[PDB]
Amino acid sequence: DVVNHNAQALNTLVKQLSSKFGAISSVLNDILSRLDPPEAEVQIDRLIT
Amino acid sequence: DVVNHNAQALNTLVKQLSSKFGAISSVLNDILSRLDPPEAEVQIDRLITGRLQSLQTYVTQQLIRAAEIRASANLAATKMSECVLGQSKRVDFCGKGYHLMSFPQSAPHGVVFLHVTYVPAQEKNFTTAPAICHDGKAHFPREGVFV
Amino acid sequence: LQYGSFCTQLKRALTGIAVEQDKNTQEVFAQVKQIYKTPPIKYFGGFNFSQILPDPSKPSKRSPIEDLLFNKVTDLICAQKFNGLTVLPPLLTDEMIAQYTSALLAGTITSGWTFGAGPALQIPFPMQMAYRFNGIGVTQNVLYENQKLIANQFNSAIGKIQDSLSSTPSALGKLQDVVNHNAQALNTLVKQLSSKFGAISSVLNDILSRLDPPEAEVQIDRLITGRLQSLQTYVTQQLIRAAEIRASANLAATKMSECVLGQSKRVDFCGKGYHLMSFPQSAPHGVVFLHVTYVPAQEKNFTTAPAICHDGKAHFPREGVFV
Amino acid sequence: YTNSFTRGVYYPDKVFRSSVLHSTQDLFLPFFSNVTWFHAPVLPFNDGVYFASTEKSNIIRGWIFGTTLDSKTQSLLIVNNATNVVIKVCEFQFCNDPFLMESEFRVYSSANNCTFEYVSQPFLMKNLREFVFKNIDGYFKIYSKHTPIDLPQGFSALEPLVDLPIGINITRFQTLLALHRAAYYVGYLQPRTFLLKYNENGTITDAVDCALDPLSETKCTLKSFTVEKGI
Amino acid sequence: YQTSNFRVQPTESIVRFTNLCPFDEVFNATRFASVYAWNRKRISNCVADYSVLYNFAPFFAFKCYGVSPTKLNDLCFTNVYADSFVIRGNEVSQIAPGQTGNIADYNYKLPDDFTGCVIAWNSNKLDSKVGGNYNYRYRLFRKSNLKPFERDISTEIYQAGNKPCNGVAGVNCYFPLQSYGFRPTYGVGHQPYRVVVLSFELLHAPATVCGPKKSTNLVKNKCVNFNFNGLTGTGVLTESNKKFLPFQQFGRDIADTTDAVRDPQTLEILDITPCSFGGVSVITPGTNTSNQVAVLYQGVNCTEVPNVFQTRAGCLIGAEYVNNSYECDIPIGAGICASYQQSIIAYTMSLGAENSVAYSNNSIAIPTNFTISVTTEILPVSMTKTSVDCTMYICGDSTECSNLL
Ligand SMILES: *[C@@H]1O[C@H](CO)[C@@H](O)[C@H](O)[C@H]1NC(C)=O
Ligand SMILES: *[C@@H]1O[C@H](CO)[C@@H](O)[C@H](O)[C@H]1NC(C)=O
Ligand SMILES: *[C@@H]1O[C@H](CO)[C@@H](O)[C@H](O)[C@H]1NC(C)=O
Ligand SMILES: *[C@@H]1O[C@H](CO)[C@@H](O)[C@H](O)[C@H]1NC(C)=O
Ligand SMILES: *[C@@H]1O[C@H](CO)[C@@H](O)[C@H](O)[C@H]1NC(C)=O
Ligand SMILES: *[C@@H]1O[C@H](CO)[C@@H](O)[C@H](O)[C@H]1NC(C)=O
Repeated sequence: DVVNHNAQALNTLVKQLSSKFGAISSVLNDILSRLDPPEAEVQIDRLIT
Repeated sequence: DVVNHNAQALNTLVKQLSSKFGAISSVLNDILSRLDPPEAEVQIDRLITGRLQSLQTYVTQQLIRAAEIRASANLAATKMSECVLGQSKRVDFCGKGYHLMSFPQSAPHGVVFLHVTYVPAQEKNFTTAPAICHDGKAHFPREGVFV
Repeated sequence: LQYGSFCTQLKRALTGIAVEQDKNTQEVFAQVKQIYKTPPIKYFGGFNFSQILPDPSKPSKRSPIEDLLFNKVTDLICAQKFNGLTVLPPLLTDEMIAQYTSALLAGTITSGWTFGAGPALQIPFPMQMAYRFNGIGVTQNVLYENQKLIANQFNSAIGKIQDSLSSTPSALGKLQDVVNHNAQALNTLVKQLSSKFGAISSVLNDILSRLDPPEAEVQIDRLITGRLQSLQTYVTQQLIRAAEIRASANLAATKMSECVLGQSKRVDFCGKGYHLMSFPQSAPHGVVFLHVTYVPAQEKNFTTAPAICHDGKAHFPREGVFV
Repeated sequence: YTNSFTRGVYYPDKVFRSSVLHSTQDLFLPFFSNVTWFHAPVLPFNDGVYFASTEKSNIIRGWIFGTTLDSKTQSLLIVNNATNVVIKVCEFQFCNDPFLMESEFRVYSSANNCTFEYVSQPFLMKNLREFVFKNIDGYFKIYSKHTPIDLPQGFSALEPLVDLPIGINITRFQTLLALHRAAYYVGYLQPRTFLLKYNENGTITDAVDCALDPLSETKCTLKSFTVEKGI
Repeated sequence: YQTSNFRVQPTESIVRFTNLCPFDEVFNATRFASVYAWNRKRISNCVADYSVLYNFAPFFAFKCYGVSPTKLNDLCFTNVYADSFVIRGNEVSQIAPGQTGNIADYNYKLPDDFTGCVIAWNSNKLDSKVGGNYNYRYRLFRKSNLKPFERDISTEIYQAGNKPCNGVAGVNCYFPLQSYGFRPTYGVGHQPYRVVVLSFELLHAPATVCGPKKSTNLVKNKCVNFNFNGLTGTGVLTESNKKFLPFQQFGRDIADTTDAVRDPQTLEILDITPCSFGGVSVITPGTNTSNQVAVLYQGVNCTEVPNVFQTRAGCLIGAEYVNNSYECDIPIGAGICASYQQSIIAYTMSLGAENSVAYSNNSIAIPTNFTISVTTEILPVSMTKTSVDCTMYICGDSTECSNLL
């Protein structure tokens, strides 16, 4: 389990990158395109937090 | 102290639900009624973040306390194996003095050890020597001391 | 005010850590009931303890080795003070700790292992050393017939310790690392106050004097959130580090009980070799043990047998070996 | 051609600091750089200019900064006449090879509206004169330093001298003396990150580039001028 | 017990800070440039009031972003810019930081991080010709988007198709610069407006444009609020021996906290130090035993507080020091403890009773009897086991927030 408990943990980390966290999308480029620079900042801050 | 700490933590967790976390109100239905669906989301998300953060802190503190309790339990098991099931020579491990025996008793969430030890008393002064010369030979005590 | 009760929890956690720190020191040093004193005449059969006994001339009343240790281990303070961070003094001063260690040394020199189990009973020091030789499996006459050689070896070995510490500067790395870790954490905390966290500025006065209250509130919120996060992180790291120091202090207390107040049969617990005795010394935020052990040398080859046959009977050695 | 060892360091901000290691990001002259030892043609103005000279008797007087150096486009001029600093910004038409009891003085081809004519105490006056010129944020900033002693291998920061809110665009520049082709160096500035040491007083005793070589990067990361054995 | 903090309070106010600064000629200008070529004027080195220009009251819209309009007279700025032009009221919404607009993209771009104020007043009578004023003209097309705070004057023929014209114009080639339809018949939104924006900076340079405030005399050695040139703060102001160079204005420690300042009126350097403060602890025996207390001011000199004993831990009030020595009862710190003996006393704790052993060359001590003793030891073994329902705790019974979760 010492092995397992590590291999599991990293997996969840790399999965949290696919979570929207209350933004329109989880993809930075997709948000950067479809929105104006003043608007994109709040979405980016949500993702960053 | 263990009971007091756990009760305090649970009470703090419960009381944290009545804090607004920078929203108009803490009651969900008030936000549901007082606002349109498009607007309610931000106000709701504030509460979500606050309550999630409080839960995370509670769990982390519990992990640290559990590690401390595990250390204590390992010490207790070692004392059970070495003071009760045997006779120890380690100084001050099983009571104060020369260890003779121990008796366990159960208590809520823990254990009590009764250590039975031997203590010298009523000492007296004597003159001593390292060895005895007799017939041109040096004599040493087999197990004791010359007085 | 309407952000929770986080301040109370943080204050309580820090208070608990602070109290645990004094309990740690009490466990290690306050192990003796009475304050023992050494006799005016310092003759112990040729053994010389001048390097570890208190020095009357110096005002601190510390032994030479303790002076070297204190010199070896070493305004930003005002900036931290001006932002609500304070450092509390420890309960036991350095003189009290040095007095405790001098009491332990006097007790073990004049009484053997007796003072740790009851009343202290006196015994001549070479006779105590003969008991300790019996403790590891050597007979008494080995000590009594080599007293001068053994005393000279002990004196030379004690003499080399001061040089060994003085030359090498990396010996005391553990004690220094503790201090550096604490100072680094405090420094990061105080330096974190200059982050915008998305606001227009990182000064409360500017935001207040520049905006109306309805627009100032949203700017205040960001700063509050960021600073609260920083405090929480700091407290969590302190809790973990204190959990580590407690384990170290428990180990030190056990070593004081078993190596100084007695003679230990556990292999490699009190030094390398067959344990004879140990002496404590105090250092800033820690303790230093000197372990005195016995090491065999100059071996030789022999032919051996398990038993001896005589008159149709088998003989076995009572406590030795046939060569 | 020659090498700028450790030169072109100035005070980035007008605030006091003492006994402190401070890290900044700014336009700078990278250490051990290729600089041109002119011994005499327009010279480009890219982001900034580091000028140094050791000439005596004030042979060199001033400089000309302009986007296109035509009467149609605004330009700059600076003159040091051993009496005062005559700065001007007016649309001039320049000679092909401009220069200066020579009772008569040369006149430029044309003049126009003069937007700013600051005048003050003259700049100039075995010794080295170093000047850093930068033009950003609608401001033209000038630094200077004069040191008694070939670029010597040492450290001497430059104190700010003036800032002009002219807010124009410059691309090219030249110097003002008899150019019938006097020894002066020219170097250029680039974005860099530096680590500066302030002593007990306000002086900058030493500095370190953060991208010269891996050892310098280590010195940056550790934030010290000494490194112990390790990885 | 630790209860609260103590803080010294300020007793006064100190402020430090001439020719008037003209705006009327800027606002009351005979003619205003076009939108595509917008006039810009630099304002500096003059004290100005924003209320006198707020007395004319021709304005229709006031929008301050970085600052609040009410506090404008209270702030000191540097490098003031005023950008002025004329445009009809139809496009007023197009001028805002990070705002999409035809003139915003193609005539005058405002950065989204703008710090300043935008105002516009309707001088319809003065600026609308009855026969049509086509002098004001705006660019309509260009190959690329305009950068913020950039003015473009070159108006070439714009190719609007495959057809190469090169001064031919016609179809697929329209000249960008086009004039307004200035009809007095045209209603609100199509009548002229004189629009000016004011751009400032905050704290990157020493102050030049200060508002209408009056300075006072300075004080020393007293905790007092100070407002040096807009630098607000609180503390004791002391003389300074810092070697400030003539261009240097402030100072700063390792923690980036202001440590000195120069008076705007008198050129001299002053140090700053916040007034004293600290924590407060209350020492009490049991409530049932008595009701007296003692108070400890942690890390504070006794001279700075409104029996008094000084300790390396702080100032102690309400306890009498004694020369005896006992075992510790209530730990104060640094070797000092406190106890109750119809009064509260403080003393230095004692390590223990003193004993001397009779060491000798040939003397031994042997026990002649013994004692059997029993001792207790208590060890916790387990904890309480708890479980939680995440969704029910966070969200309760609302299904809306479950999806958010
Ligand atoms: C042994 O003799 C010394 C000599 O003064 C005395 O102090 C000590 O009390 C004696 N021991 C006992 C147990 O009486
Ligand atoms: C014992 O004998 C062996 C073989 O003769 C030799 O290798 C070894 O060194 C000897 N031991 C000693 C202590 O001389
Ligand atoms: C500087 O540049 C010139 C031309 O690019 C070159 O010849 C010279 O070697 C360079 N100096 C160096 C590399 O030190
Ligand atoms: C810094 O100033 C002090 C002021 O007395 C002076 O003694 C010292 O030499 C100065 N150090 C320099 C200029 O490096
Ligand atoms: C501050 O306390 C010290 C002793 O700690 C004392 O000598 C001094 O007079 C006190 N007051 C001042 C102003 O330093
Ligand atoms: C023990 O013997 C030594 C040398 O024989 C002597 O110097 C010392 O005084 C003696 N201790 C006594 C008499 O207590």
